[PDB]
Order: sequence, then structure tokens, then C-alpha cells
Amino acid sequence: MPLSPILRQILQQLFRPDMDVKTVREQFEKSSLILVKMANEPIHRVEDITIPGRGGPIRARVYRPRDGERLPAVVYYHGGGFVLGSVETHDHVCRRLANLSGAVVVSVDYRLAPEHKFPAAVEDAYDAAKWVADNYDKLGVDNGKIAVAGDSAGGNLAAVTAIMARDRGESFVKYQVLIYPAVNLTGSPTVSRVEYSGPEYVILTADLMAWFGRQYFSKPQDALSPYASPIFADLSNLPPALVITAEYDPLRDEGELYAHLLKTRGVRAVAVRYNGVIHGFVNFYPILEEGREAVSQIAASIKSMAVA
Amino acid sequence: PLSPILRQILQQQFRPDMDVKTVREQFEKSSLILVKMANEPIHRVEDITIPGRGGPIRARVYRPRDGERLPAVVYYHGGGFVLGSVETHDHVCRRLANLSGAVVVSVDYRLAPEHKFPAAVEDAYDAAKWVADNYDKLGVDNGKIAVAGDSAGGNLAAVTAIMARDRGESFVKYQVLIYPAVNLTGSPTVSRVEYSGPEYVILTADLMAWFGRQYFSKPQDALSPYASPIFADLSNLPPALVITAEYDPLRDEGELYAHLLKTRGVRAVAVRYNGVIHGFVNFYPILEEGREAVSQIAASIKSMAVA
Amino acid sequence: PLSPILRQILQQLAAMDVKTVREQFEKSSLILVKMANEPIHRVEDITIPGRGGPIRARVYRPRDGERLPAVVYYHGGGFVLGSVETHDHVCRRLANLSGAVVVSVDYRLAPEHKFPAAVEDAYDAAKWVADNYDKLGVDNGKIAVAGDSAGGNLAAVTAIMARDRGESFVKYQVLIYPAVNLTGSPTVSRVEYSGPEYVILTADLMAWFGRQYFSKPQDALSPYASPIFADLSNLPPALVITAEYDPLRDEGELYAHLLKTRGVRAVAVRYNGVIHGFVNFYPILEEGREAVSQIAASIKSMAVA
Amino acid sequence: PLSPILRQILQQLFRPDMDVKTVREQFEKSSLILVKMANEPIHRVEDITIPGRGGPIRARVYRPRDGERLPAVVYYHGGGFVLGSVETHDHVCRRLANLSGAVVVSVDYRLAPEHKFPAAVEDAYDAAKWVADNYDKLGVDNGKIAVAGDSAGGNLAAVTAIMARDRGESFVKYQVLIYPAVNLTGSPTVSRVEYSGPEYVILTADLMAWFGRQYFSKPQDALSPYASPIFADLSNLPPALVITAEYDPLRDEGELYAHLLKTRGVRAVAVRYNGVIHGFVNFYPILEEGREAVSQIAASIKSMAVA
Repeated sequence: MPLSPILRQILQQLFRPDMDVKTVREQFEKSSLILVKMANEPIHRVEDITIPGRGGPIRARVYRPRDGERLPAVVYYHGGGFVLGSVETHDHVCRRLANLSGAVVVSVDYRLAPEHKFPAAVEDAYDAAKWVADNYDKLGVDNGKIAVAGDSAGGNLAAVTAIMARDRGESFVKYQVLIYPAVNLTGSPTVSRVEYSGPEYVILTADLMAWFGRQYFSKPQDALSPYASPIFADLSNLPPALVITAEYDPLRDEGELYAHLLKTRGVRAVAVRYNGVIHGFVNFYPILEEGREAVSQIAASIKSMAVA
Repeated sequence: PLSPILRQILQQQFRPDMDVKTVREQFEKSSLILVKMANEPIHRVEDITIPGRGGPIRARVYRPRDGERLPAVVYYHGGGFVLGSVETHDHVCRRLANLSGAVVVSVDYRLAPEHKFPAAVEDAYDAAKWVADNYDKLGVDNGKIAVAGDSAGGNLAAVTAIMARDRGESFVKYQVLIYPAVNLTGSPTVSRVEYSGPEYVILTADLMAWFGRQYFSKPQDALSPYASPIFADLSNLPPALVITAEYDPLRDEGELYAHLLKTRGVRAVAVRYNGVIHGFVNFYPILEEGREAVSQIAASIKSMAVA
Repeated sequence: PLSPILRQILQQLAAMDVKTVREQFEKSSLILVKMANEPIHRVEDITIPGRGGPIRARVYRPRDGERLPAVVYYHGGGFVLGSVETHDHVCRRLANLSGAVVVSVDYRLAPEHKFPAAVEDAYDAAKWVADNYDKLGVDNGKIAVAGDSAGGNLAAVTAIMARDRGESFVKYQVLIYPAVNLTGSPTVSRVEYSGPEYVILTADLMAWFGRQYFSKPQDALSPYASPIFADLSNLPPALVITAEYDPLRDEGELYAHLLKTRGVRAVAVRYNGVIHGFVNFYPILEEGREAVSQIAASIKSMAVA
Repeated sequence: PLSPILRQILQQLFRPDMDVKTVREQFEKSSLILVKMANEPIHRVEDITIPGRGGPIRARVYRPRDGERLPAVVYYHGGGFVLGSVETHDHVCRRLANLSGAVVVSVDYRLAPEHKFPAAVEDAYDAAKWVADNYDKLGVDNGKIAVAGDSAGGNLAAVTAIMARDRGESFVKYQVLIYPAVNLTGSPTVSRVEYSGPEYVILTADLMAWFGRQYFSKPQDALSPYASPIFADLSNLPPALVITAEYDPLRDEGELYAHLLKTRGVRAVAVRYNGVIHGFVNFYPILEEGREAVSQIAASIKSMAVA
């Protein structure tokens, strides 16, 4: 299927491996905020909290779409290659998710690389989800059940959080939504990785992916950890999964294989491919119909635990 | 790959010399097994008679809650233009109604070969138009009507939007096409040949050719845009959600239809469900993909996400 | 992903009545012909009496001998463009590598001669070669048909016509990214690779060719226009070459498959990283050289049979 | 779709706890059926002993015609680095020799588990270098040597080209990789999972995992570029022809390898054979795809068409 015409038009606008992390971070915030502002999403209540993690205080933003106790809970991890982003760059997606799902969304401001190498973000991701499950009365959410959700690098963090919970014999993760996740962080190529990582696709080029990996990892061998590459994990007894992939996305192949691999272990799991679009398309919902459709789908899937 | 549960299911005889009544009986019986295992509730449900140009059209109205000015979905069941009824898709409609908050009106359009094309197309338009016109008796909002259908009914849904468009009418605000047949000529796509071998069971080459013979008076009739909406003018059509399945003969054409809508300025989204075959939505009591699809469909209609 | 050198070849390609488009196709093709600079032992032009009048054909003979194998070749060009001259290099190289006499047919071009003018010429020339083997020094029982793109269509249709008459002079068919469905019925590849970025065969160019070829668009429904709708039984064994980034890729590969369903031995090979028309670029494109080498050797040994 | 006859061939039917010798016997026996039905002629053939670093290596020399300074092909049989011999691919080597005009030297490299990685790799390079060094004894042209191999043998061919390059040697002018394994880690591609279920028989998920356990001392060794050449520096390698199969687990990595070669300025062609599975070349007596492949490969070597 071809690129959606509008996306084709949006892509015609003009990164380097030598740029410093700070500059790239600032541009990614600036660019992200354009989308947030055009979304202009409402939210009934929102506040930032500090969650005590292993590596220090973790900032989280709590989006509450309505009044009431024992509300459903989503722990959300923003994308950005493990290097970029924050709760600010995905704020609109979280608000809309909250409002459509009726769930309290807790978006976790995990530690970024290269300052905090793998597994810093993984630790924060687990610590924050566990904190939400354990401190439900402070938040007015369900006792010790959450859905985990995230996009791209955040989809990795969602999958691995589920895995870490399973490895610790914890049962608080009830549902997982992986939005075009990176599940193999080794340098091993898939057809989609090579096919859609050319400069022409902009958002996730080969050069950028290589750069993210150099920031994320302290040593090559860490890419082989199942907490880095969850596609190498034992996938039994993981919670039901929705995996969203994009057609013209380097991570498409591995995303679709993860869903299948989940099923081979008897986990209920659905993979859906959005045609016509690139990696990261959910954040463009104000101007891409596919983004709106995905947020609708993700919300309703969480609300009813449709895959379970 | 095919979902593991689906591989087990697909393990196990249609003939092109079967008489329509037999195929109809077996289709209803199989379908009803799925309806029973779903065991869906509904607040209110009534069967009505819509007076169509070609005669009386039975429809089933599923009301999931109380209130006037509820949104509505006109639903067209699949079955090759030859099989099925409101009964065969009753679970899907109740579940759609419940999740969407919308009144679902499922249409028992006339079947081929007794009523060849364009009988069912004309009934599909009449039924949808009747729902619009009689919004008050239904307690539905005439400004919030969607059309939806699976397979052949996905065709009838798409064509109904076209028919309304051609008459300058605006009562279809949204269309959800669940693995629709949009090119009824024998022109192949890669998917049409790839997933139509006997081992896929549900929509085989033999089965497709047989539907075609039942539906049309002459094979050339498939060249009509009311038969093959992929050949229609597609401008000024309502926003569309197209659901496709990975292992589906109709996959390519449905994804192509979504794309062609976009090229005419119509907002449209194609989503492919991996590891599943044509017809998988009706299998939702046992396929997670099915449940996810109904969830997706209902929410997309409820919020008109694609618009 | 596209071959990098083919990226650079397309970036340098951007950088209309039929006459002008014809002349530009001729001029740029000749660049490739000259850079190939292929030798040939003997070459001369003949005049084949066809139903529609005389048909120019070029005979490439690679060696001395009577009873040589024969290939009737039909050039591409969307039924509107091209000539024996635009594909001279490909034909010379095919003959040298195969050892076969190649008879390239200068079939009548649209819009001057609408469908089925070229179909009629393609059949008449293939038959003439079969009938006139002695004056050619060829074996009338070792004739293959071959052609690229529109010429691929002509070769498939010529084989169908012979079949319809119960004639057996066509023993092998090599369809080089053929167009087998000329209707507006879409395939995924037709839409996927027909954007401006691919240059050689864009949607606009395909539509333009269709308007030139057909007197009315519904003529595409004829099985002599769209051989994918023909009965495919008892046709000669086939080699079908497709290109990965080609609108016609799906239908080419569908055609090979449907031959198999009817009991015809048939092989479909897809060349990765390349676009429609890649064979003619062989002097600067490794896929092109490989394809000519494969086609020539397949013909020589009738490997698929 | 699968070629209909291949669908038949497959339908006429390994377990991960079988011992190496039983699987070797069964592989040899079944291979020899195909060798017998080809019944290829050869002008001259004899077995020689090549002194490798790790000991004596049997090679079979197929000479298709008279003359000194004939071109040469060093050929490595497939079999997962565990099965096979010069015997199992004898027909393919004879036919390749006759069609190419080249002397073919099929190398009986050491098999795992007895001789783990990098035993076969060292034998492969040593045999090829020996051919280049002893060109006068074989009557070949030391400036027209190609490497070739199928599956595991395609890996060995690829890696031999890399080893020659790493030593500043230039005796490998051409490489033909027939559905090679170029990534021996457990990292998946779409094709690896898609076509590795039991219904494909020839190269299943269980068989692939079993081969990886035999070949490697420790699992990390697969990260070596001499085991997984797709991770190697690919600059300054010889021109490549890569043959893939549509319904093959190794399809994706094979196509990726040809492209990676291109990114480093090496001339390379990847061609996908449709309708067929891994190993299809050895089936040429009964598969048109097999005969076409042998024709293609031999002609490409003869003229060094990709160069």
C-alpha cells in the first residue's frame, strides 16, 4: 500500500550522528509540541508526582479523566529512542487515551541515555508501574492491576516491564499495548529495518537507530539481555497483548514477530498493521486519520481488555 | 504465520454442484454455533419490515440502551450474496451495539440466485434510507448514521454510500468495511490467488467462482460500479475504516480501496489483522483478533475516529 | 531497497505528442545501445508480409549454420514507442550467448495502428519465421518467442494464438516483465510502484499508453489485450522475469502461476532492487547483465521444458 | 502460491532428539535418489585429498572437457553444517560443470558436531586456496576461480570470499550463493518464522535449532562474522549472484546480504525463485525451477555476468 498522500506531503520537509544530545532533545520537544498544541486535548485533572526509584526520584504525570476511586490504570512510556522525549512530547496522546478509555493514565518520565545507560530506563519503568499498583489509594485507581502501554522505545519498556513482573512472580500487569515497539535492539537486520530506514522516511533512519543504540548501551553484549531485546525472552505467562505496527516502519517486521511469538507460548495477542503510515504516526493524529483511529483502538482495547 | 488456534480450527468439503438450499442450511448451522457460544446480551431487539422498491425487507433492530437521538449503524451481513441472514451475524450486531452505544439495524437483503444483482444493492440502499427517514420511530439521530458490513455486506455497505452520494444525499456519515469484496470481476490480485487454495477453507477459488455465478445474470455485470465499487468515482464519500485480514483473498483489494478513497480526498484508514483469515470477526468467541476487531469497529463508529 | 546505482540513475533522469516522446525514447535507448557496442556475425533486415501490410524485422545471426535455433523477439515501449533499434543491443547479446538466430519484429505502433494491429503483426511474423525456416537457416521446430514489457504481452498473446489454432511452432516463451492485464483493475504493485519517484513506468504514463493503444478503453477486456484472462492450457513452457519495483510485478508473477495451474511448466524469477525495463540498462546495471545471461541460457537449453 | 507439483512432492513427507548418524543416513539416502534420477554424465571425475590446516580434506574434481586453463568453481554442499557430502550434491556439480564449461571442485568439509565452528570455515578457505595454488595440477586458470554453495554451503562460499579478502588475496573472482544462511544467530526475520512450520518439511524451526546446537561450541560464536557474514565488513568482495526461494526461512537474510554488498560497492544480484522452498535446486530432475536455477547459475559463472 502506498504512503498516505498527506503524509507523503508532510515528509517533504528537511539529523546527523555528530550532533549533541541536548540540541536533538530540544528540537524533538519543539517539534512534538506543535502536535500537542494542535490537539488541544482537555483533561479533568492532571498533576506531576515523584515516584521513588532505584536510581533516584522518577517524575510521573497523572492524567485523570473523571472523578471516582478504583479507576482503571494505564502506565504509559513515551517513545524517543531511549534518548529523547518526555511526558510533554506525548501529553496529547495521554490525555486522549485517558478521556476515551476512562482510565487514569500515568506517563513515566524515565531516565534518558546516554547519561543513564541501559538498564536505567527499564528499572524506572518497572519501579513506576509497581509503585502505581502498590499506591492505588493515593491515585484512586484499581488495586494492583494496570495496563502497560508505550510507543517505540516506550513500547520496548512496556513489554520488558511485563517480562520483569513475570520474572518476579508479580501479577499486577494485566494488559499490554505495544505501539510500534522495538523488541530487538541488536544489529540483526530484518527486511523492514533496511527497507524503510532510508533518509526519505525521515523519522526513523538507519543513522538515527545506530545513534540511539550507541547512546543506550554501555557494551554491545547488553543488547542480548532479554530486558533489552524482549524478543529473546521466555514469553510464557505474559499478559494479553495488542501490538500496533505501521506499514512503512523499520520496526514492523519485529513487531509482528513479537505478537506471533507471544501466541506460540499460549499468550493471547493480536497484531494489527496500519497501512499507509510511518513509525511514530500515532503522535500525528491531529493531522493523520490513522493516528485518530489508533488512539480510538488502543483506548477501547484497554477499556474492555478486548484481547484477553 | 496463521494464529496457532486457527491452524487447529482449519483442519477440516464444498462442491460447485451443491444446491443452494443445502449450502444455505450448512452456513446457518455453522454460524449459529458461534452465535450461541458468544451468548451476547441486548437491552431491546425487534424485527421490522422495511418496504423496499423490490418488496418487503426484514431488518433486525438492536437497541443497546435507552434514549432518543442514539447513533445508528445499518449493518449488512456477509455470505457471498447467496448465504446468511440476520441470524448468522446476530452476535456481532449485539456486541457492536453494546460497545458502540449505537442502534444497529441489520438488513436481510434479498439473496442470489433467486434475486440477482442489483436486487440486494437496491435493498441495501432502501434499508439505510428508510432508517434515515424513520429516525423518530427508531429513536436514533439522523445525523449520526454509519453503514457497516462484512465481506459481501462490506460491498453492500460501500455501494450504499455510493448510491446515496449519487443521489446528492448525506445520511451516511461513516462507513466501516470489514474485509469487503470491492472488485467482483475475475481480475486477480496477489492475495486473491495466494489465499484461495483449499487449505484456507473459508473463501476458496471454487467458492468465489460459485458466488459469482449465483450473483450475476451475466458475468459482464461485474463491470458495474454498484457491483465493483473499486471502479466507482470515490469523491465526496464518507470517511472509511477498512479492516483486512492477512490470509484473505480480498486483502489486497480492500487495502487498495482505502488508498483510492484517500486519493480522492476521502479520509480513510486500512488496518490489516495479522495471522487470520477472511471472516475472522464472526469467530470472535474463540479468536482474540475477532474480539479486538469488534472493539475497534465499535469505538471507531462511536467516536467517528477517522472523520 | 532499490539498488544504489539505480537511485543515482533515476535522480539523473528527471534532470507531449507521440512524435516527441518517440524521439526521446529512441535517443536515450541509443545511448545504452552504443555503450553496449555488441558485435554480431551477420545482421540484416527483412520484410515480412503481414495481414496489415509489410512488417520490418531484423535478423541477428550469431554464427554460421543451417538449422539454428530461433527466437522471435518483440521490443517494449508501451505499444507506442520503440523499434528494432531501441533493443538492438539486447538482441545481439541474446543471439551471441544463446547461439540462436534472433528475429526482432518491428510491429506496427499505436495510436496510428490501434489494437489489435501489433497483435496481428506479432503472430504473422512468428508464423512467417516458422514457415520460412529454410531462407533463414533456422530449425522450424526450435522457435521460441520472447519480449519485454509490451513486447512481453505480444509474445504471450502470439503463443496463445498459435495454441488456439492447434499450431505447435512456439516451443518456449520468455516474458520479460510482461504486461498481462491491460484493464484498469488494480493490483498492489500497480499502485505501489507507479508514483513519480520511479520514472520509467508511472501511472500517468501507463494511462497515456492505454489511451494510445486502444481505440476504446473496453478493448482491454479482450484476451488478446489482456492474456491473463485467456485460457492458459497447452501453452509452451515459460520463463517469466519480474522486477521488484515494478507496477507489472504482481501480474507477471500471477501469470506464471496460472500457467502452472493449467499444467504448463513455468518458472517465475523476480529480480530484486530494480525497476521495470531494467534489462535494457545492462551496460551499467549488474541485474541487466544477469538477466540477459539467464534468458539466453534458458532459451539455449529450454531449461524450463 | 507453491508450485502445484512441489505441493505434491512435499505431501510425500525429523525429530530434535534423533542422533546425528541416523539423520546423516536418511539425508544421504534421500539425496542419492535425486542424484540417480538426474543421471548426469561427466567427461572426467576423481577424488583428491587436499591438505588443510585441520587435516586432509576430500574433494571431488569434475572436469567437463579437455584443456588446460579451464575456469573453476569451488563448490560447498549444503546440509546445515552437519549433513551431506560430495555424494549428495554430485548431480548438481556434474550439471554445473557441463553447462558452465568449468572444472568443479566439490569440497567435503568437516562436519559438526564432531568438528565445531570454525572447522568447516577453515577447510573451505584452505580448499579454495589450494585450488588457486595447485591450478597446474588441475588444469585450471587461477584467474577464473569462483566459489559457490547451497544453504550452509552458501555460507561457506560467502565466508571464504571474506577470508580471502581479509588476507589480501584475490583468487576468488566470483561468488554464487544459493539460498545461503548468512545469519546464524537466533535473531528472527519474517521469512524465518513464516516458512519454518512442519508443513514446509525441508527446513523447519526444530531442524534449524538442531543444526545451531551441533555447529556451535557455545551460542555466542554465531556472532562471529565468520559464522554470520551478514555482520562482516563487506567492502572489496567479489561480484555476487544470490539465489533465494519464495517459501524459504533464509529468504530474507539472503536478499538482505545481496543489498548490503551493494551498499559497500560490490556488484551483486539477488534473484528470487517463486513458488518454491529452500533446497529446491537439488530437486531439478522433477522441478522446472531447479533446472532453470542450474542453467542461470552455470551461465552466470561462465560469463561472470554480474562482474
